[PDB]
Amino acid sequence: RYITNRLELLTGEKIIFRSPDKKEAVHLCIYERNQNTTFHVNNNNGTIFFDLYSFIQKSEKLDSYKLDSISKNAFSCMGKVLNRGVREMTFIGDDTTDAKGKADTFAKVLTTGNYVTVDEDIICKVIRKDILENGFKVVLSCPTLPNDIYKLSFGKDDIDLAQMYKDYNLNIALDMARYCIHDACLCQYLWEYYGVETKTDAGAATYVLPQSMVFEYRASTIIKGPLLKLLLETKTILVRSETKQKFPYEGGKVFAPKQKMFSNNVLIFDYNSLYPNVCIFGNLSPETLVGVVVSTNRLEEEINNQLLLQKYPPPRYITVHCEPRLPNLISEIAIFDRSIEGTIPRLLRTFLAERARYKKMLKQATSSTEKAIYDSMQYTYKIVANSVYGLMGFRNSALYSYASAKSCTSIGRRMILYLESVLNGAELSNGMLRFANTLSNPFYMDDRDINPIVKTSLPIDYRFRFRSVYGDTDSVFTEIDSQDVDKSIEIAKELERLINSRVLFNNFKIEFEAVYKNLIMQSKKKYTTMKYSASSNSKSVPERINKGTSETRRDVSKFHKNMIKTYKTRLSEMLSEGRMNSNQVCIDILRSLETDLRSEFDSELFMLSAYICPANVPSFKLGSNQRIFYEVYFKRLTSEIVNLLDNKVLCISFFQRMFG
Amino acid sequence: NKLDINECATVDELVDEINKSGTVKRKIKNQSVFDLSRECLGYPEADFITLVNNMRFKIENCKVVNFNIENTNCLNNPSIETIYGNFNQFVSIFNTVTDVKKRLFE
Amino acid sequence: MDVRCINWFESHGENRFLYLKSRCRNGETVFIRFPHYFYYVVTDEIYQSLSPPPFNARPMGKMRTIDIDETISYNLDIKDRKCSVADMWLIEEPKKRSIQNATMDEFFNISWFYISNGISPDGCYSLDEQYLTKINNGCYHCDDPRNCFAKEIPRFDIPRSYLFLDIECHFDKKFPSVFINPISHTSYCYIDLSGKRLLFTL
Repeated sequence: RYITNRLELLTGEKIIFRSPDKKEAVHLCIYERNQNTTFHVNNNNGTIFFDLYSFIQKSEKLDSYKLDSISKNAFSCMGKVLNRGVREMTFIGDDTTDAKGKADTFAKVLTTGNYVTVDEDIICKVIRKDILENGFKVVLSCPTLPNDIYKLSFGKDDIDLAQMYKDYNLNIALDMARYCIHDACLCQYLWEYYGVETKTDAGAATYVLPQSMVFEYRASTIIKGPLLKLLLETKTILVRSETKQKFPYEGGKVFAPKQKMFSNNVLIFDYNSLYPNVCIFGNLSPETLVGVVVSTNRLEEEINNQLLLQKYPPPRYITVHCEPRLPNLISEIAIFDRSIEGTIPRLLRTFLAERARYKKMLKQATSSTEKAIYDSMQYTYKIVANSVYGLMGFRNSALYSYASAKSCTSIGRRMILYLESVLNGAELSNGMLRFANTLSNPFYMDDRDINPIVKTSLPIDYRFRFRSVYGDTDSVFTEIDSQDVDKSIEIAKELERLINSRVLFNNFKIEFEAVYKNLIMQSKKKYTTMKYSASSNSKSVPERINKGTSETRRDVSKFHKNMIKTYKTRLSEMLSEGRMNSNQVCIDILRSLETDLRSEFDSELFMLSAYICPANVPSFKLGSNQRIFYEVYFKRLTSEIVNLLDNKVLCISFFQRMFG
Repeated sequence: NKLDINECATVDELVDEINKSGTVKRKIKNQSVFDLSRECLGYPEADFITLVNNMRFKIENCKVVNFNIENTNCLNNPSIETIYGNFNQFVSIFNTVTDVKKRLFE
Repeated sequence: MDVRCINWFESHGENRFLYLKSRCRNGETVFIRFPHYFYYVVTDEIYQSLSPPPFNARPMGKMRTIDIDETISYNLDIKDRKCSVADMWLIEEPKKRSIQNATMDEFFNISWFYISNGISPDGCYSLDEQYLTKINNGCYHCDDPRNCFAKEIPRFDIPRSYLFLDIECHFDKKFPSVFINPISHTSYCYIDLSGKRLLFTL
């Protein structure tokens, strides 16, 4: 926009696009597709005018969409110091020093880099570059540090541009050339990092559509391709001769854990695509729905209720209790006929089927050009599958079916409660694992070996019991209370062996991811420590730093905090042990916080994502009136993190201490 | 009384009188045993529901055999207790109309 | 001649066209221009009883139509939906006609092109070379997409071009404006068909 507008302004000439046959001419003029808008270019000569900003806004769920942060966490590698010095150090980056390859990528972007980050927060200008045969040598203007291994994250670029524009001379011109060219080259290192050039093709084969539509539209517009191809094999047409009515409803329940840490490392069992599996099991569809029956009052329910069992019997029929539509009656049993394939079940079956195949042909590929084609294909199918539940609810889609949508979340959330219920399972005496109580199957009797007692592979005899769990729509956090040491893993393997294989009925299945260590669940699944140590425990190095990254926006004052880091790190390091640092956690954190607060109530950072108060109890700027907000945030730091400890005594005790 | 017909001392006499009366049959057909057996007793329209929704029941063959109210607050309303005391009559006429509606479109 | 497809696009003048931009084995690039039709789906009855006769139409087979409207039932007497069955016709025309009782509407004129024609927007096709008439240098017109895109070959590698850019502008207030501020710097990463990456700044 700048370029073309300035051009018009100064010389009155325009940017022109011909057709391939030279019989149409257009001028550049950006337009929009308001959906969080998105700007597009109006060209008609075949070029694809991409823009990464929109693409990573769509396909990635990150906390900041500033070039700095993405270039930060995408391009990174661990480096090793060879000689320290004064006000400058020397790093090397290679093979096994960290994982295969990222050394090479780091060396690639370093070719035009200027400022790096030393393992966190420490920006330094680059002094010397050296492209190794396999890695990189770099020399940085950073102060000397204790350790020998460090993180190396590529970019914050703390530069003051306005000032440089005030005192323009030749030198800063030659500097800013080096900055703008590096920006442009980053805008290509990213496009190679995401492999957009092969997603743009996988999305044109599956999502039958041109190559320049693939990232411009919403889900409702891209599913019609495979859907049409399905309708054409099954000789089917669905016609809605009615005008739909909207009965807004729950989007979903938020699950909230009540402890993190002393729990003694939780497992991390995962669901493999619940909603598509449910839409297959129950055979939900807009045309396998026999009917919904309702009742405005009791004594009509129980009539209808013993009726619809005498007719409509399982397993040929499945019936679901939903949340009442018109706030007035109280029934809404919906009935589905599980005898011929619905349309949505066919769709989902093919999607899961082919993703499961390309998952393999990738494992068998050897060249480096295929391992991109297959990986892009499986990603494509993953997306298309996970986009079908939320689209049944959209009133304006083509998969719209109110009852089917409400019956999802219903079967699903029964499934969730049925898993989390039977999970207590204090295993011992060579295999106890009662789970919760019974291994029944909801929705009907399946006659499938309900024996709460069960014998495992049983490496040895054990006395490890499981604690009631917290779970989610996607995951299940089973917190082992025994806390082996790191071998407890052999316990999750065999647990996967059974729960998602014997305590389960149909296509519902196994995952077993792993997020060990004593996390700190400060909030929804979105905010906690990362501490991730995957199933390869052999000689482990975990990801320690952060999962929340709600530590990026201020919108507040910036004087008297900064401790949030230190409080967080103290609380983390205190739980290295698991038994006896619970009371020590509360005691030390609250005592030290009181001491700090009092010391500088009577005598840089505020991130956690004008009205003035006095401080006489025992356009927003600061003054020498600091004694205001000492009082609030310190109360907060402990009132927020409550889902980690259980010493509910000293918590409100210090709460009362600071009351006066 | 409610269906503009002759007195019928027994139930099959009733079903006959209905069956020969095409209009009475055809004006039963559209209805529910509940709405009809409450219109034959004049409960107003609604508070009947605040009653019904306060008890549990016992049904077989789509036919009440038992019931019991569990929240007693509603009876403190005047228009409510007049309906409550007058209930067993409604239960009985309900079973009867169930039976005739079964045997008629039988 | 064996091409790999790069991108398809449309043209919304008075006249409609679909363009295929493609690269051959050696790297020389070709444009192919098909006409663009509005499609519809009709029942047999509507097919013959319709006037004027359409431009083209070919039978889809014998399909089952289903009504799927959701209706709250009260008693228990659940009824069954109207699953009619008939023979379907797929009807193409160059202009926009409104036809009563034409089902299968929810789809774009672009999917009807790829499906009804056996074309996949990723294919590597050996074009049948007699159907493509000159228009201009690198611009051939086709009329029978079926026979032209009849073949297929395994995928083969091609070269591609790029351009990655960025600018920086003079500014002194909050954040600049085109009426007051000149462009200080302008950079460019130019990767050519021959495959040499050139950087420069102005």
